[PDB]
Amino acid sequence: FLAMVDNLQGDSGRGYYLEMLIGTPPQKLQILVDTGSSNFAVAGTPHSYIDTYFDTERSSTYRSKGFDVTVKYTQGSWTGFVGEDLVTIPKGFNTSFLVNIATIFESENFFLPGIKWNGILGLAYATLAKPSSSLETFFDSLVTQANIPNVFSMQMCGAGGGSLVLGGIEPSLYKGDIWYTPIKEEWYYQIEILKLEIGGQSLNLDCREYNADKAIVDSGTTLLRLPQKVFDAVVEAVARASLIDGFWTGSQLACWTNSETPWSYFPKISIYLRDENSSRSFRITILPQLYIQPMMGAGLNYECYRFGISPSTNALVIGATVMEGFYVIFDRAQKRVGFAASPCAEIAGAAVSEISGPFSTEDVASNCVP
Amino acid sequence: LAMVDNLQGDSGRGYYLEMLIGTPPQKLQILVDTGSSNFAVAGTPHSYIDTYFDTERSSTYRSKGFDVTVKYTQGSWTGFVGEDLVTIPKGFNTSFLVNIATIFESENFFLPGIKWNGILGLAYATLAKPSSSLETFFDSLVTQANIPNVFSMQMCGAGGGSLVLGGIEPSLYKGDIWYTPIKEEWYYQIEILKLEIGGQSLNLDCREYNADKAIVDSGTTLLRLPQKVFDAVVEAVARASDGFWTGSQLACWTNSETPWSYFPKISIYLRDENSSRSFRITILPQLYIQPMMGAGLNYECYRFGISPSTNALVIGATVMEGFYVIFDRAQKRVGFAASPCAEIAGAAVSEISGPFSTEDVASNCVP
Amino acid sequence: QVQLQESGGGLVQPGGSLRLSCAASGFTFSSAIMTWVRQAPGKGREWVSTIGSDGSITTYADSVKGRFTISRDNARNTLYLQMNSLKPEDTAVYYCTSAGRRGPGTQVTVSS
Amino acid sequence: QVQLQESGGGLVQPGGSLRLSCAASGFTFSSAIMTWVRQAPGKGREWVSTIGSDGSITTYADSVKGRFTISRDNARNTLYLQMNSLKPEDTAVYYCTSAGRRGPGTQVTVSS
Ligand SMILES: CCOc1ccc(C(=O)Nc2ccc(F)c([C@@]3(C)N=C(N)OCC3(F)F)c2)nc1
Ligand SMILES: CCOc1ccc(C(=O)Nc2ccc(F)c([C@@]3(C)N=C(N)OCC3(F)F)c2)nc1
Repeated sequence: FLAMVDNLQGDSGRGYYLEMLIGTPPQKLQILVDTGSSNFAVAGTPHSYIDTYFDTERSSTYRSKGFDVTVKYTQGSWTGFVGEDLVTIPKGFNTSFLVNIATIFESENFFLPGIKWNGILGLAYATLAKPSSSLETFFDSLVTQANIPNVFSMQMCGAGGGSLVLGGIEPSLYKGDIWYTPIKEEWYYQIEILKLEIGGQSLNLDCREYNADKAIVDSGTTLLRLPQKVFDAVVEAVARASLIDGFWTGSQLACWTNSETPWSYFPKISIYLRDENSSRSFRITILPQLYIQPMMGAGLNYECYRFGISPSTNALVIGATVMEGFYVIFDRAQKRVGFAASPCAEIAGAAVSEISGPFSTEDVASNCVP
Repeated sequence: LAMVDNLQGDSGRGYYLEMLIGTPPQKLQILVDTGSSNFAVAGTPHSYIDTYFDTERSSTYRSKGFDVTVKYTQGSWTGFVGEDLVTIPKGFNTSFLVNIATIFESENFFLPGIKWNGILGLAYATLAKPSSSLETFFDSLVTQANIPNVFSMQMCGAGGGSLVLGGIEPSLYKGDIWYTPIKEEWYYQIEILKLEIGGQSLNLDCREYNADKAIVDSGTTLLRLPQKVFDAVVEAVARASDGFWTGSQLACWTNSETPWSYFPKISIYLRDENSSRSFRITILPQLYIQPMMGAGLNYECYRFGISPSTNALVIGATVMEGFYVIFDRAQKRVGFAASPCAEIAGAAVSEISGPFSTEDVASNCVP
Repeated sequence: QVQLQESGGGLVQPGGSLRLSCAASGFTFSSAIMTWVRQAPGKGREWVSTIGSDGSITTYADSVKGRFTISRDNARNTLYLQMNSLKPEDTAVYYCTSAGRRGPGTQVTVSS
Repeated sequence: QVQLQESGGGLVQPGGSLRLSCAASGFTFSSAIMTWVRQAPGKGREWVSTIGSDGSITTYADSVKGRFTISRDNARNTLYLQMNSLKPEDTAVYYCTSAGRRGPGTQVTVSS
């Protein structure tokens, strides 16, 4: 449990991943933590941009279900044999649990170059598992077989590794209070966004623009992804508050010298969320360090920077641009997502996010979700 | 085959030479600059360097009793001027007495993430500060070691290097060396006749290239172009294929967006020693559309490796890393040759060919 | 869509013996992992035993090892738990579970 | 504007002695590293000796060591070369040098 502290490697750019031991004798793989899907899938054959894969023929305990699954996504896909084997987690657990696994033998645009993970642990709900919700997820297997609570928490520590805590909340990963918001639906970790504000001022938008058709906490998405219309109204407000075009679309990076200190000039971005006691809301904030994102890291007198927010067609995705700011509690048992100020989320001593509350839920619907 | 790979560094943070100064010897790392003429090293600690030359620990150091300040656009350095024995471990048995300036006060000189803590000006006497009578390092070395008055350098930074002091090393090039005359002994000033973009000439009088000088400078990262020339070059380049141009922004492209294959060659024509003839040096997109992150992802972000200047066409790193370049002060000339270590993946990133007739151009392109 | 009904529970004396069944309908039982968990009055949810889809891989809680045997008959959409050497501490509701779903339970009660 | 003029060259027998002088005008001689180089007919220049600005650091080509003494008299803007135990192979033109620039030279001849 406190053994789970610092169990993830990686960053907010290339993803955070967990070591996992699979089969008998154990094969050691690097599995991305992804709260936006629900399958457990690993490389099953050598690939160009991976070092190692799970060989099912060297596992004495592997058994095949005799069918295979394909998962499609916007750019790319992955097909895999569905089977079952024993897994252990070196950081957290003394024993082993019998889980479903998809061994990928064919994919398009799945394993990309300079990526250190060779598989993916979907930690969302049964409903988004392929090929059907009746394929037990890893987290429902572990919860059941290890007698832990139906809660996990995650802390990302690469703004400017991480801890993934399976079966509770570890106090030394946060400071202050945990504020919780309701899970609105159990497929993605869907929550209700009430209000966005840039630099102390609100965007002229209905609260339902934000949750179109869903605001989700996704560890398997790099950026804060906003529906096109929200995206456009955020950009217009950020530009107005300071310095800046292709920079907004992710097709160019703006370079500034050290002393032109870029961060001083952009505004805070605050996301208002409904408290469990509905008359109230709280506010999670990120500052410029998380969303104006240094890309070179060479420690020269300049840096070039990506805008870590991007348009989505129909999804508001609270990915790593925001999650890096907080400790995040996926409390499935109580149907709620917690957020707390994260100690590791400060660049040169300064905190790069904030959390605050409570505020009143007047001036916004009883309910902001379709 | 002695001074072959004696340089460290890269086409962005500079190529530097290892040097031992004083008695007992102190080891410094000194940037090779063919566009200035002082030998200057950090003399005190400074927050962005690991070491410096402490003149009080050298029993052979003598002070001249005066200092110097040198200004450039964005900064300056001030140093005490003295004299001490130096050796270049990769290249030389004995030590030679040279002038050294010890920097105790500078601005914007040592910068974060630099690996060198001194500068070796290999240009001519005329540019030495505080006057041309401050014997330059290469004039000392030439005189005291009995070598020919020639050096040559190969940068392998594209995608270390060699500085050969007193000649030319066959293994550092392939094909023929072409020589263009040195027009004036100050900078290494040479006579550009024609710029071609993706095989089309710019509409420019050849004097535009040599206002007010065209020079070869291992101390400048970018190919730097007078504004008028740089306006033609951007327009021509962007035709053949805005923050990017100014170096304000980087352009990111995925690797199947294959961005190098959609930009033109840039050719620079220089006069042969035979004045009725010229040869051309050419760079490809690889050299002037530069990958900035080297993070090994499925996309790269790039800066344009050309920049405007006010008073000079500076043939900096980004052309030099294409070729082996011979600075043959003896016969007043600069040699260029294709450089084998200029290949990405095994792909050539540069070209040399000739001769072509100079009928088409004036007989002197320098105003 | 996981529907399940356990039975076979009842009241037995220590050293007693029961066979619990779990019948499934509506999902692909013969391709699902299946597990038994028990739950005493105000004690914790306690995992009992898990069986892979074809029956060859069974794992067990220390507390029931050597006493209980998990097994399934894929052709009849049914899971089993052979419960021997029953002692009062085994008293509880036994639930079969798969993919986050469970049956209503069967009451097993061991007393002298 | 480095301006230099050598003298004291002449014809001597093997075993003999000469003192060369080099007079400087129009540059900062009392601040200059100063060098002597020599050239016999159609052979390359041969470095002889270098002296630092105050006279305390002097260096010598192996070929002249213990036989020639370099020195300077700053207040007179003059470089010297004391040359003892001359031999036929010291026959050459001698030139004083600094910062790229040399004087016309002085002819030394050592013959039977
Ligand atoms: C810290 C965030 O940084 C990251 C960097 C890369 C990645 C990454 O590769 N994610 C990733 C790769 C393939 C993939 F298929 C997925 C899926 C299943 N998960 C989510 N949520 O959205 C896209 C997706 F449905 F396809 C994610 N993730 C996070
Ligand atoms: C190979 C290119 O990479 C490089 C990176 C940095 C540098 C570099 O710093 N050059 C550099 C730094 C300070 C400086 F003072 C100088 C001087 C004297 N020399 C030249 N020619 O131009 C500017 C200058 F007159 F000021 C050069 N050079 C090359």
